Parts: sequence; structure tokens; C-alpha cells
Amino acid sequence: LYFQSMRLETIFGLRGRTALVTGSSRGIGAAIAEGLAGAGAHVILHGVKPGSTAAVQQRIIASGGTAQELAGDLSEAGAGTDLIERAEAIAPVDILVINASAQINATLSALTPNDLAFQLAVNLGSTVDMLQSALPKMVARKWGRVVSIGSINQLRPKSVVTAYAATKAAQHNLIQSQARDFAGDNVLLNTLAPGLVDTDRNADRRAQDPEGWDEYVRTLNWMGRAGRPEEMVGAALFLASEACSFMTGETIFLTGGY
Amino acid sequence: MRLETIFGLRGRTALVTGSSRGIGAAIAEGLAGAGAHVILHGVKPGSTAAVQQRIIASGGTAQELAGDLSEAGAGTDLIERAEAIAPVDILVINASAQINATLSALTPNDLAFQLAVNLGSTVDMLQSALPKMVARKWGRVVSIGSINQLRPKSVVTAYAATKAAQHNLIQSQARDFAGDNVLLNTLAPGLVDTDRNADRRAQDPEGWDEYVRTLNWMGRAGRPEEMVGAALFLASEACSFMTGETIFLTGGY
Amino acid sequence: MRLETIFGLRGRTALVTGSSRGIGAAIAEGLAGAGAHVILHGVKPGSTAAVQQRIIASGGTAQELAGDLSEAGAGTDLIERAEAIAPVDILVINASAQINATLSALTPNDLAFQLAVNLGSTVDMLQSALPKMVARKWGRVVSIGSINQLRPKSVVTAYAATKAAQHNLIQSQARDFAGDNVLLNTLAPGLVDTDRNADRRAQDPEGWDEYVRTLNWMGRAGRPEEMVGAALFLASEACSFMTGETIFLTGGY
Amino acid sequence: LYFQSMRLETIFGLRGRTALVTGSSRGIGAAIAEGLAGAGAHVILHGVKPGSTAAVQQRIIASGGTAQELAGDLSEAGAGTDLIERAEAIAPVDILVINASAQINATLSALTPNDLAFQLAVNLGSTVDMLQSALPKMVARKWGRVVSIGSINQLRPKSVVTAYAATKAAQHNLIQSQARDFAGDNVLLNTLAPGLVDTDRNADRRAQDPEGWDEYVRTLNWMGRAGRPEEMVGAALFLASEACSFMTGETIFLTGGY
Ligand SMILES: NC(=O)c1ccc[n+]([C@@H]2O[C@H](COP(=O)([O-])OP(=O)(O)OC[C@H]3O[C@@H](n4cnc5c(N)ncnc54)[C@H](OP(=O)(O)O)[C@@H]3O)[C@@H](O)[C@H]2O)c1
Ligand SMILES: NC(=O)c1ccc[n+]([C@@H]2O[C@H](COP(=O)([O-])OP(=O)(O)OC[C@H]3O[C@@H](n4cnc5c(N)ncnc54)[C@H](OP(=O)(O)O)[C@@H]3O)[C@@H](O)[C@H]2O)c1
Ligand SMILES: NC(=O)c1ccc[n+]([C@@H]2O[C@H](COP(=O)([O-])OP(=O)(O)OC[C@H]3O[C@@H](n4cnc5c(N)ncnc54)[C@H](OP(=O)(O)O)[C@@H]3O)[C@@H](O)[C@H]2O)c1
Ligand SMILES: NC(=O)c1ccc[n+]([C@@H]2O[C@H](COP(=O)([O-])OP(=O)(O)OC[C@H]3O[C@@H](n4cnc5c(N)ncnc54)[C@H](OP(=O)(O)O)[C@@H]3O)[C@@H](O)[C@H]2O)c1
Repeated sequence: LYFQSMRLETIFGLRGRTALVTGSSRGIGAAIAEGLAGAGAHVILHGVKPGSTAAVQQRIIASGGTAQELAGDLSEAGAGTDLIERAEAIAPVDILVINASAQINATLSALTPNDLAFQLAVNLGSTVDMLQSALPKMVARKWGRVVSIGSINQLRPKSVVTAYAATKAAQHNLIQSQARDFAGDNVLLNTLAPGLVDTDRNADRRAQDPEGWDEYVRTLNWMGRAGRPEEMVGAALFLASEACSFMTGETIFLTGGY
Repeated sequence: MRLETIFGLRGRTALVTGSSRGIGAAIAEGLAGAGAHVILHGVKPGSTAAVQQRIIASGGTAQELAGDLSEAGAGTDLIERAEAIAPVDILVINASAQINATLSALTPNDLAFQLAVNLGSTVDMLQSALPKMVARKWGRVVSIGSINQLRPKSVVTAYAATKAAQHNLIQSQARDFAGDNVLLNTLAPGLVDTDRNADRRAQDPEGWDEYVRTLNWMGRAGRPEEMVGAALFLASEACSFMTGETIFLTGGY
Repeated sequence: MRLETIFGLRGRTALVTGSSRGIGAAIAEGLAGAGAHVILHGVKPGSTAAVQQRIIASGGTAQELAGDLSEAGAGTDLIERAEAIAPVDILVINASAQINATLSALTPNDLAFQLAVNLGSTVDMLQSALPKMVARKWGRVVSIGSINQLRPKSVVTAYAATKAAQHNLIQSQARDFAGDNVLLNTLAPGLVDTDRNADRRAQDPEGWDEYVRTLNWMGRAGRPEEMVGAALFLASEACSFMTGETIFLTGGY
Repeated sequence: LYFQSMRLETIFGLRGRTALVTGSSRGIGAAIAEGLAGAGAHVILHGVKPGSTAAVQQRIIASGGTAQELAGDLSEAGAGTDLIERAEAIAPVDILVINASAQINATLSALTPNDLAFQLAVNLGSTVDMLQSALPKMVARKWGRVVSIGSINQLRPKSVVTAYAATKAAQHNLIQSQARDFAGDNVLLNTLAPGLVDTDRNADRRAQDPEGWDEYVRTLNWMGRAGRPEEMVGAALFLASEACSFMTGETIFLTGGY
């Protein structure tokens, strides 16, 4: 009962809050989802197909947390709106982690109309839709957290991911304009922008080409290595909790130094 | 080291989107005054007649290509048409769509329209123009950005996000083609007196004066002509060691 | 993935400069609450007695090293003294000097004093501490910066410039020692209620309320305790893939 | 007499203005000084020892411009104040190019008290002093331009130049706080920040080690080359003239892409 101000549970604890984490079936979203549940949030997991989140759900339950799934392809018109509405019908959504994204590599000469539109639909379109449904609901409850997963490419882009990088820049810009609008309602939005992280998106290459991969990562960033998904978790807990009550519209870069 | 030797554009050709009026018009006349042949552009045929007349009157040369940049493939068609007239050395990406709306009033149609013009036609123009510039081993893109690309206000939620994506494209392509002398940079204005705000300005001058007084450190809106020096710098040999960057002309902000 | 497993500091030792009160005091108590042994610091012996008492009262451990960081070599002496007590794993560079003055009222003495504390002692502490941390293959520096390091106001002309230099040191050293797991980052607050502004605040509450209302997007000053989560993040395993960066806690700005 | 608005001479012309360019005996300062005189400014040249600016002065004169020298070591206390006062006794100083700087390479472990203090004295100390004397004088005349020469190291520093980089960050911060104060008086301050440029500071290395140097510059920046001093000139003319009338407190980075 005394000196409560300074405890980890007071600062980062999420008991009584609910988080929706898009693309939490695996990778960074899965790590973040487990971390959030670890701090006490009830977590609504999401993936494209029904049942894709089963393994993460069971890890959350086995660690004494609670979680359930909502599935859906975010490339579909209105999908972001519908996801929020379904999540809200389960419980008030206090925390939204915008993690699922589309990425098709191509330099400008290889960028097709289809690929550009798909990456916009998922990365910008569904983001606009989810914020449009979720933010008024958080504003009405006077508390909200959006943790948008961005990328070092939002700030220093490489043409190998031309379109994706451009959608990540637009996405953070949304986080900024809305943070400015709703800060006074305790509805805060920030971006967590990773550099290179070991996930499925590169699982195959690592396994098939260790020599190359190591020479590449060695001069990519100051640590000379890829990050692990679990290394995103602290920053996500910070951005999802009372701990960031005086921070909004900002980006935390986790790039291994870059 | 005469001004002409630093910023001169004799022998170059520039395409300036949205050069019928406002910032694009001032830029077009500046480029033509530095010696560029200028291809002017606006939505409808004849929209650029006045700027063309002023360029010719001052001893420069110019002609018009019109087209609505919101239509699918319009950027590609525009560059192809301009290239059939002459090598396009300098591309000024100035025309843009802006529909004011906070997030609650942002419709999918309005979002799609702003994307089509601000990002869609930009991608299409660069996809067509950059390879031509690279083969010639010289090129300049001057993308007209906005302070909202960096510190956005929700009153232009969608437009601000498109300007952030557009500058990101400028950076990724700058990084690819710098070794070919094909340079891309953003000129990002703060508030500038144009038609886009003539209506507010005419309509509540006190409300307006009071908003500009505290907007930026100079307490005023910029004039389209104050964009021109910067455009000349980014369009010429002068910026030969500069690429992927942004010049902010915001009155101090 | 318990909070304790992510942010826990059992077995680590932290030195927090200027932990007698304000932001440094809150940070010290937070670190001690996460399990760090904390070495507290203030200008004069006994200045940190209260924070030490609260740490011990909540089950943590702490002790004091005092010293004026404006004196030549003081940063070096401070680190050497702390290292003779235990390995210093975490260095929080919080104490700073701030003498308000616009450029016309900036004296060479005031400039030298702010440089000596804000940059001089920082260089000396890092010069002494970093090699020790590197040899142990783990280290954290949490430099307390300021929004003025990035968007300065002339009312703190000299102080703002020192905070910009200090963050630059953080970045150059981060880049050198990242491969050794010795990480350095800046926590940069906007306006926070401390003693440094208790006097204004007590003295013209309307003038004050009116200035904070429009200062940042939340329209309020932060509390020292709102710095603590961020300090814990930057002081622990949690920031293992983050270095050379800045966390801005400004209320939105 | 018609369409004057759009001419190069109107936009960038400096007839009737006077510029003081520190460290203009050679390198970037010399190129900038000649460019300014080329646009019509009367240029006060500066170097450490009397007569160090003689060759640049004669190039300026031979091209039909005017220039004269003021010499002095900026590491001395009060040197910046005294330089401005001497320049003002020649003519009102409309344009100040803060180009001379001290640079002694050292990582943190090799940084000595003497070297740190010297680099502060020149890069920060004399900068504070010159701005302190010059700005009120420009404010009284309702027109002024400060073009501060910074460095890519002000933003992304390398430890090989630890102290220097830190002084360049502080220096740009001064440019910002003062720009904000005096914008309303048409007294504008901006930073021109070069990346790697061929000057005397590396003249010896280039000449003695061409193979190494070329491999190094090839992956340094996106152009794969060092800049030339004359490539700073356009940006300096822009920042010194009517052309930047709506720009203050900003940095132009000339780094070859970085
Ligand atoms: N990995 C990196 O190096 C890296 C670096 C910087 C930024 N990031 C960003 O971090 C976030 C997560 O990356 P990651 O590497 O963890 O991705 P990942 O492992 O490939 O997983 C992506 C997740 O998003 C979901 N998803 C993908 N496409 C979708 C669609 N059209 N509709 C709905 N859901 C979809 C997937 O669901 P299913 O499991 O059902 O397919 C999956 O759960 C992304 O925003 C990414 O841009 C990653
Ligand atoms: N004004 C400001 O305060 C401000 C601030 C920051 C950034 N900017 C940026 O500066 C640039 C120019 O702005 P401005 O205020 O000078 O604009 P403006 O006065 O409204 O003129 C816009 C120009 O773009 C053309 N245009 C508009 N929509 C088009 C479409 N769908 N297809 C083809 N052409 C189209 C117009 O052609 P028609 O004449 O045929 O209609 C006109 O020539 C824009 O990129 C804007 O975003 C402006
Ligand atoms: N408060 C704000 O609004 C704000 C905003 C942005 C950044 N910051 C930064 O946050 C940090 C802490 O600020 P604060 O407002 O909490 O400060 P504060 O309440 O004034 O406390 C300052 C602490 O630093 C110590 N200190 C001051 N001068 C010293 C010297 N010459 N030698 C040794 N120790 C010295 C003091 O020791 P004694 O108790 O012995 O005097 C005290 O413990 C500073 O780096 C400040 O620049 C503050
Ligand atoms: N070269 C690069 O790659 C590079 C990159 C980024 C930034 N910069 C910056 O650009 C500016 C010019 O660089 P540079 O390479 O042209 O330098 P430089 O060729 O070595 O010449 C420096 C000039 O400054 C003067 N100077 C040096 N120390 C001085 C002192 N203590 N007091 C008074 N004057 C002094 C010198 O006068 P004397 O001739 O009498 O010695 C000389 O005219 C500097 O601010 C530098 O930091 C350069």
C-alpha cells in the first residue's frame, strides 16, 4: 500500500485493459501480444485465417493470461472498420497494436499497379479504417493507446521496398496528426519502428544462406545483428501503458543503432 | 561563378505539373527565366495560357500539356507526351489534390482521390521519367512537399499522409540514382498565399490575420514567388552534391 | 515475459546524477524499485537523504556520493568513486545547469558554467565509465536531454545548445560501443513540474496556466514520475536493440 | 523593367550588400566568398594571419568584384566580438558566413581537455560572440543573413570527430534559437551542412593514398564521391540572399546523399 507510484506493476501494468494486436499469429505481433498479456491485458489476437492464432493463444493461456481470436484479411474494403466493431463487441478496446502489414519487395521499375494498391489497402487503408472506428470510442472512455508498428524505412527508405516504405511513412504521419488531435483525451498514439528483425519474412533465407546473411547483417547496423521479436516487447509495453502518459506522436526506433 | 553559371538552365527542358497558377506558375516562370524550355501543365487545355504568355514576353519559351492527374495512368501519359516533344531533364511535381477533412470526415472516395493524384501520378511519372534521365546521365526532380509531411495537422489528415509518402519515394529513388546524376529533392512550403486559401482570406480577414500572426516565426503567409529561388537551386547544377533532402520554406516553424 | 523479466535490474548498480529531487529522484526510486542498487548524487553531502530513505523504506538499497559537477575533473572523480563501491552498470546523466538568458544577456561566465556541467562533466563521466562498461560487456547510459535539444527557445540559448551537444555525444558513442552491449540513449522531456519552475508557478498562476494550456498537445506540465517508465526502459534489457536514439516525453509537441 | 520578379539577379543578386566570410582564405570559405562576390556582394575575407587571403582577394578582383581582408585567431577570448566590430567599421555587415572551424580528430578515449576547450572556443565561443555583436546590428537595419557552415556530423556523428561533431550540433542549435527570435526582423539564420568535401583537410591523404581514398569514398555516400568546395556555392548564395526570405532555422544537407 505505500510507494505504489514506483513499482513495475503500477508503471507498466495492464490489468483491466484490453488490447487488439493485428497480425499476432506470429513474429513481432505474437511477441507483443504475449508481452501485453503478461502485463495483465486481455488480448484479442488476429490473423488472416480462422485458427492461425492458436499457438500464441495457448502460450498466453499457459502463462496465466487470457486471449481470444478475431480473424480477417485487412486488404478487403471496410475490413478495418469491421475488425474494430467485432473487437468492441467483445470488450472495450483500450489498446490497438497496428502490426499486420503487407510487403512486396520491388524497386520502382518493378512496382506494379496491383502491388501498390494491395500495400496501400492493407497498410494505409485498413489503418485509416481502424483508427476511424477505434479513436472516437477511446476518446469517449478518456483513455487509449495506439502502438503502430512502423519501420526504419519510414525515415530512411531503401528502394528494394519502395511502396512498402512509402506506406510506412504515411502511416506514421497519421499517427502524428491524430496524436495531436486527441492528446487532451488521454488517447495517445506512437510508432514503434523496428530495423531488421528475425521473423518468418526472412526465416527461409537465414536457414538456406547463413554465410551470406551473416556478412550482410554484420555491417547493416551498429550491433551487427538482426533483432529478435521479443526485443520489441519492452517498447510495446511502454507505449501501451500508463508509462507513456506524457508521450504522444513520437517514434521509438529499435534498429540496433542506425 | 556568375549566377548564370551556377543556376543557368540553357539547353534543359522542364515539365512543371500544375503550372497554370500559384506556386507552380511562379516556378515555371523562374525556370524559363534561367533558360529552360518549359512544358506547362494544368487540368484543362488552355489553363496555362497566361503563364505561357509571360514566359514568351520575357524572352523564354514554353508550351502546354494538359491532363487530369487523378485518372489511372495519367502520369505515365503525361511523361510520354512530354518526352515525345523533348528530353525532360527537370521534373517539378507540383500539382496536388487536397480535400480538407479530419479523420471522422475522411471518406474512402476522398482518400482514393488524394492518393491517386498525390502518390499515384507521382509513382507513374517517376517510373516513366527516371529511366530516361538515367540513360542521359542527368536529371532533377523537384517534388513540392509540405510542412505537413513532417508535422501534420488533422485538418488535412489524408493530404498530409500522402505528402509523407511522396517524400519517402523521393528519398528511396534519390538513393538509387544518385550515381547517375539523377537527383531528387523536396521543396516543402509552409503557408503560402494561393487560390487554395483566397476564399478564407477574403472571407474572414481578421480570423485570418490572427491565425497567420501566430502560425510561424515571421507571422505571415509566404508568396509563391518566394518558392522560386529554392526551385532554381534544386533544378540546376547548383545542387549537384545534394539529393534525397528537403528544403523547408515555412517562415520559421 | 513478466514485467520483472523485461525491466528487472536485480544485480545491477545505477549512478543517477542529481537524484536529490525532481526527475532524478523519481528515476532513482524507479530503478531501485526494479531491483538496482542505486548510488544517489547531489551537490552537497546529505542532499539525497530523503530519496535514500524512501528507497530503503520500500525494500531497496541506495547510498550517496555528492559533488559539484561544475568543477574541473568532477565527473571523473564521481565515476571513480562509484566504481570503487561497485561496478556501475547504468549511468543516468540527469544533473544539469540552466541559467536563463537570451543571446544579448548570455555572459562568458554563464556560458562556461553551463558548458562545464552539461558537456564537461558528461564527457568526463563517459570517458571514465564507458571503458569499464565495455570490459564488462554490458552498460546503459540514460542521458536526460530536453525538447530544447531539437527545437530550442532563446530564453535558454546556452542550455539548449549544451543539450544538443550532449545528445550528439550520446549518438557518436552509441555507434562506437553498440557491439559491446553498452547502449546510450537520451530521454528528452518537455515541460515538467519541478523546483526549477516552482517559483514561476507559485508566483503567477494564471500567467502559468495560460502558458501551459497552449504549450503542448495535452495542455499541461508533466510530472517527474512520468519520466520513470521511459528511464526503466532505457536502463534495462528492454532496450537491447535500441541505441543512439531519443525518447521525447513532451506532452505532444 | 518588366518581369523583374523572376530574374536570377533579382532572386540571388547581392549588389549593395556586404558579406563577412570567416576562414575564407581557402577551401569552402574561399569558394563561398568568390560566389558571393560574383553575385555582387562586397566581401570581407578572413583568415588567421595577415595576408592569408591574398590569393582569394585577387581572384575576386580579377572577376570584377571587391574584397578586403580582416585577420585574427578566433580561439582568443573576445575574438568574435572584435572581428564583427572591425567589420562593421568597414561597412554594415548584411551577411555573415560562419565557416572557419577547429577540428582535431579523436575518439572519446583520446579526447584531451586542451583539445575539447580549443574546439569549443573556436566553434561555439566565437560563434556566440559573433552572433551577439552582429545580430542586433542586422535587426536594427531590418535585414540580415547568417549562413552557418555545419556538418553531416551535426546530425549523425562519428566518434573519430567526437568533440567537433558535438560543437557542430550546439552550433546549429544556436542558429535555431536565434532564427526563431529574429525572423520577424528579416534577420534569417540557416545552416549549410556539408558531407565529405575535397579540401586541404584531406589534400595530403588524397595525394598520398589514392587507392584507399577511392575505396572509402565509394561507399561513403550515394554518389560514391567527395564533394568539391564550389559545390557549396549555390546553397550559400541561396541562404545569403533574398531567395531565402521565407526560410529560417533550417539546414541544407549537401552530402552526396546520406
Ligand atoms: N521483420 C522485420 O525485419 C521488420 C522490420 C521492420 C518492420 N517490420 C514490421 O513489423 C510488423 C510485423 O512484422 P513481421 O516480420 O512480424 O511479419 P510476419 O512475421 O510476416 O507476420 C505478419 C502478421 O500479419 C498478418 N497479416 C499479413 N498480411 C495480412 C493481411 N492481408 N490481412 C490481415 N493480416 C495479415 C499475418 O497473419 P497470418 O499469420 O494469418 O498470415 C501475421 O500474423 C509489420 O508491420 C512489419 O512491416 C518488420
Ligand atoms: N498553398 C499552400 O499554402 C501550400 C502549402 C504547402 C504545400 N503546398 C503545395 O504546393 C503545391 C502547389 O500548391 P498551390 O497552392 O500553388 O496550388 P493551387 O494554387 O491550387 O494550384 C494547383 C495547380 O495544380 C493543378 N492541379 C490541381 N489538381 C489537379 C489534377 N487533379 N490534375 C492535374 N492538375 C491539377 C491546378 O491546375 P488547374 O489550374 O487546371 O486547376 C493548378 O495548376 C501543391 O503540391 C501543394 O500541396 C501548398
Ligand atoms: N524540469 C523541466 O521542465 C525539464 C525539462 C526538460 C529537461 N529537463 C532536464 O531534466 C533534468 C533534471 O531536471 P529537474 O528539473 O528535475 O532539476 P531540479 O529539480 O533542478 O534538480 C536538479 C538536480 O541536479 C543537481 N544539480 C544541479 N546542479 C548541479 C551541479 N552543479 N553539480 C552537481 N549536481 C547538480 C541538483 O542537486 P542539489 O539537490 O544538491 O541542488 C538536483 O539533484 C535536467 O537535465 C534538466 O535539464 C528538465
Ligand atoms: N572539408 C570537409 O570535408 C568538411 C565537411 C563538413 C564540414 N566542413 C566544414 O566546412 C567549413 C570549412 O571547412 P574546410 O574543409 O574548407 O576548412 P579548411 O580548408 O581547413 O580551412 C579552414 C579556414 O578556416 C580558418 N581557420 C582555421 N582555424 C582557425 C582559427 N583558430 N581562427 C581563425 N580562423 C581559422 C583558416 O584560416 P587560415 O587559412 O589562415 O588557416 C581557413 O581559412 C568548416 O566549418 C568545416 O567544419 C568541412
